[PDB]
Amino acid sequence: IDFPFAHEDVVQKTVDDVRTLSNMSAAADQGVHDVNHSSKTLAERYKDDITALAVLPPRVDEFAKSFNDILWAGRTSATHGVSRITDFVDVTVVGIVEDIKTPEDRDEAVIELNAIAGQKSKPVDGFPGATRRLDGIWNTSSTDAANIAKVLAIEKTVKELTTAFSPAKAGYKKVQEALRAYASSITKLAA
Amino acid sequence: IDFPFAHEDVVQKTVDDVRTLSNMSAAADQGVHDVNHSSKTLAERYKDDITALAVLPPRVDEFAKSFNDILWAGRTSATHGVSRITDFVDVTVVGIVEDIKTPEDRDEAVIELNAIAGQKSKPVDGFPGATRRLDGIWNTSSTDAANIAKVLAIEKTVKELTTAFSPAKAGYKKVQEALRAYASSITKLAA
Ligand code: NA
Ligand code: NA
Repeated sequence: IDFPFAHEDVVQKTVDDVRTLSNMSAAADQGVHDVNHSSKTLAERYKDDITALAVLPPRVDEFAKSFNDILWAGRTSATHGVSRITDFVDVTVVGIVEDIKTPEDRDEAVIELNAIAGQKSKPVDGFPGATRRLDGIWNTSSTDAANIAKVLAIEKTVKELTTAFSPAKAGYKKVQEALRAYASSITKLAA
Repeated sequence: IDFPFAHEDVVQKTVDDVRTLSNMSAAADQGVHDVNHSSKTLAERYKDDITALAVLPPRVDEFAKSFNDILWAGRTSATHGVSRITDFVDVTVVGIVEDIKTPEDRDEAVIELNAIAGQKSKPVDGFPGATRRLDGIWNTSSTDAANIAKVLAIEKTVKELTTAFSPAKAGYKKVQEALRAYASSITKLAA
């Protein structure tokens, strides 16, 4: 029963991944706006004499807005990533799997981990960088849920489960905060 | 009988006009290519991760090529401007009006000045800066031709004409060389 985020080396690699995804989005968005700004200033610089230069900024602006939508599609996937980790770690694992009592309780536990492992993610169209690193994190949860759920079918196994998953929690919260900061940053980009 | 290019102040204002037209074309073309270059490098910088960024350079490139055509339409008008001055000053004035002999000769002179005054210019679509400064020079010839042609209908008037137009010749050649250099520069821009 390995938990990829129970190891500090994996957690850092994953936090970097998200940082890299956040920073890239910032850099690229600026790059697009600098191009867009530069385009506008140029047409303004020769607006009296060169009338055709006005045709360009609108073309660069229509793209800039398409680009912003993709960046916000990325944000949306990141927030669902934050939600997902809360539902796995806090609602399911700590809420149910650590507080297991009755058949009717674990009836929730093993199912609720199954519903989690069965969930998939909308990819970010035109942003395969975001799709790849986000799916990688989404799927760590799916795999950890599955593993945990297979290791039922009691009270002995649960104390081992709790103890074994414990090192993963700080890992998960580390990754959740990275995603949460990436999602926050996107909202602030247009400023 | 004033000749606008017989005065050193007007000739300079006109040479500047053309210089301003040459330099602007250079500056703006570079401005468009810098934007275009910057657009391409940006998509290259994030080609693995951000697939949608590739949509932009093609849009900026289609414009860049439209822009080059306008700059070359400007060149074409400038070269016709050079040709025009040669036909007025060197072929007509010095070729015919200074060498006037017979009725059949001046039959050419007054007509040939009339055909000149009757010629008009194709404007440079999307480049009203170029249209304005080029038409201004085109029309100085048209007006000077007309004036000269009205001041027939002999051998007395011709020596006054010759002498009076003389200060204009250096003016014209000054303007022709400016236009000739502007036309030359355009051919070299894409490099
Ligand atoms: Na894990
Ligand atoms: Na003149």
